[PDB]
Amino acid sequence: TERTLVLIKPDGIERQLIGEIISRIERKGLTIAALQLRTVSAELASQHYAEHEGFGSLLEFITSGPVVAAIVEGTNAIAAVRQLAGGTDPVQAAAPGTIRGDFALETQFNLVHGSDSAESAQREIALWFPGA
Amino acid sequence: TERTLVLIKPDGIERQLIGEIISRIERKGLTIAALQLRTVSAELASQHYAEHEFGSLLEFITSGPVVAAIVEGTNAIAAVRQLAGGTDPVQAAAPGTIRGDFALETQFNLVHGSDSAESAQREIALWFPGA
Amino acid sequence: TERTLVLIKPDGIERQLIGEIISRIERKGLTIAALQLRTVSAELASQHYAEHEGKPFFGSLLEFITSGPVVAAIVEGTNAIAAVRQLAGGTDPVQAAAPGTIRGDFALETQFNLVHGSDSAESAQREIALWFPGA
Amino acid sequence: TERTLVLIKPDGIERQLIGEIISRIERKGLTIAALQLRTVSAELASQHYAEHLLEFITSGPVVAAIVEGTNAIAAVRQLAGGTDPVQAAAPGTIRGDFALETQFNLVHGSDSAESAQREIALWFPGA
Amino acid sequence: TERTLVLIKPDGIERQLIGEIISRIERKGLTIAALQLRTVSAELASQHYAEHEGKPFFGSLLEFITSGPVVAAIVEGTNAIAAVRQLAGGTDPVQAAAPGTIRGDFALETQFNLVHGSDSAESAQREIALWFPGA
Amino acid sequence: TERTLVLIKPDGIERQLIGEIISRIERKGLTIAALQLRTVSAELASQHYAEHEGKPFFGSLLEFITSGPVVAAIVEGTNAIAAVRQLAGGTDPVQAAAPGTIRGDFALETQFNLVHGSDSAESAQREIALWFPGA
Repeated sequence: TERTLVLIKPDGIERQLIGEIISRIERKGLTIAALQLRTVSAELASQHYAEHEGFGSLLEFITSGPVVAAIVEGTNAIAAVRQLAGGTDPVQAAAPGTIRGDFALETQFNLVHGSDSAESAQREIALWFPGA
Repeated sequence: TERTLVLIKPDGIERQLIGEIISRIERKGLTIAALQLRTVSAELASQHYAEHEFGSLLEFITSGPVVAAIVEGTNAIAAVRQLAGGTDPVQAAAPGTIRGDFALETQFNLVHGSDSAESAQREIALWFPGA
Repeated sequence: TERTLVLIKPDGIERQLIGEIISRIERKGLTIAALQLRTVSAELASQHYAEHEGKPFFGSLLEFITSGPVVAAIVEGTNAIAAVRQLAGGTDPVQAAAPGTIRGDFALETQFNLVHGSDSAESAQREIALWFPGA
Repeated sequence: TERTLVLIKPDGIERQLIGEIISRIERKGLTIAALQLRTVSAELASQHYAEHLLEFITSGPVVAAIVEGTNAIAAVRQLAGGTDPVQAAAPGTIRGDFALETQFNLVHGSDSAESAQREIALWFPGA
Repeated sequence: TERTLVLIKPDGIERQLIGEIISRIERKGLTIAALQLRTVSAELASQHYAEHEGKPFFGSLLEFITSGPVVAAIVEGTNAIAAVRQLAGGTDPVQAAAPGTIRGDFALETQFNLVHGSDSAESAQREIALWFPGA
Repeated sequence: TERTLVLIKPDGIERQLIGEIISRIERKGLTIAALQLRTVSAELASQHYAEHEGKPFFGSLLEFITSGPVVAAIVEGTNAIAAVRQLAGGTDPVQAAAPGTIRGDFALETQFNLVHGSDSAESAQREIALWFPGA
């Protein structure tokens, strides 16, 4: 079954939105296959954002506090999670009714991430949940 | 007053979304003029999906109970379509709609609202003759 | 499997709480086995409320339930009868109904308390036979 | 910090949507800097409506608020949705979720920094 | 019609619960007759809390209510006073307040218990005259 | 600060209530200090439920907790232990749990009652040491 990696970033945790974000995923019909609150090392951090090198503040913010990582599974999971999350700019791009559209104001603090493609999902799941 | 037919499909019932879907209709300012849980016969299925003349739609609509409703209010036809969302829950339906919030694939997209005044008249006459 | 009768009274409909009430039943883990919006005749009203004929509030009960459409449902599941009574809350929405129940969250007066669920196995059998005679 | 004026119109109050609208503003991460239920005079109404109504805003009480936060002006417009609740407003907005027609579309937020300044001075002079 | 005073305390505001609390009141079927976000003066804090004069936590109550803005409201409707008390929950959010109440759902300690509703007809009349003189 | 162990049981996961449960904890004002979806070994189950060993329903508790994944969490905050027990509701979801609690709102039978919170300071310390031995 199709799987994607979801991260609730440190701002999502600080705003007490862990449950809200997971609920939205569940009500969409997707399942949580793996789930863990964790701290992010600079090492893990630079690997996650490797496709950004040419980027430096994403390493810093993702390490500023705990995140929640999840494997999300179900039909069309990758695109479904992107749809739920919304566009990168929470006010200019993200649609009302999305996580970013309902809950966020700025790109730098946009709460969540979902893998952007089958290839990204594969890489990110291997990085965050190696052995899954 | 303007009226439309709403169908909560078998997947909507199986996923315990009857209340959620009706609430969204009510909160939009529309009223429930008629409402019934029922089984769907083969002949009714083909009349409902006459424009789509297809085998999967007919097969699925008869696989379990559905909830049929007449929904009434200003701009009710277009309002129900807005609430339900586009046909593909992921590719077309907007976030904030029934399909966009709750569904993953077209074959299992939970709900139907009449697409036009002509369709509403036909579908209401079909599902609630005498209404 | 255990079944009970649920009625959404005319005030429940007028206040656009049909969905909210059905959602609470569904989230509790119960299933909707039958469901219909309908008008209540005096004959139906008098039978449904027969156990109250000797009570001073009997009259108003009959006309209120006939004042507008209601939604009737068969609700099914483990402990369905007690579970529905728990969800609905006590008769007086402020003095008896707990916070978190339908009456506790949405209502103010006994005469406008939104919903009814059968009060026992015996009442459930009776009320289901009355409202849904082929069920 | 950026601020904007929010009005919950008489239909918003009549439909018991005060809390729902405030919550949506709060969940977005914006703060309520000022808040007041009041009646609207014709002289006030006419000031509020000059660029663009006058009959409805005076038909019942409204709730006025100052809403503050990063990108507050555009964020409130996004939350509220387009003017026509069915033709323009997105699902997920206040108008898209709760309204049917333009004349009864529940809520208003300032449309620009200039409008916000003018409207706040009008509804909350001294703020 | 029956009227009561509701205060959303500074912690209610700081935790972005203004909308949540007002929604709970509205869905109960009550109406918001007056509503104002405001700062609280020392003289006002003492008057509001007059009946707590002999309690060891008297100062603390006053010091907290002045620490930030509050929302005051006049809430109106049938059984409004008791209904608001029901919605709000008991004073200790964990030991007393029922689940499904504002305090039960959202708060952990008495000193930060989010909201207040008048506790009687006499209290509502005094508190309304205090917070909204002319209402 | 006070910490407690929370378990979302296999029925809680199967019914897609992970988010709902975590949300109720967060809105109460409590923080999630640790969180993990995991499978439960027989050795773990017998240790977790050791106090029930003499009870008729002991076997059934053990079987069910190993029947599918669970979510384990450390929950932290003022009065966290009592607060979580309040949020969860009494053991029997219909006979004991209050409306407005996780069990009262979402469950029907004791055997499928969705969630667990440590019942005391002693139990919380033991349960945390068991489920999260580095915390």
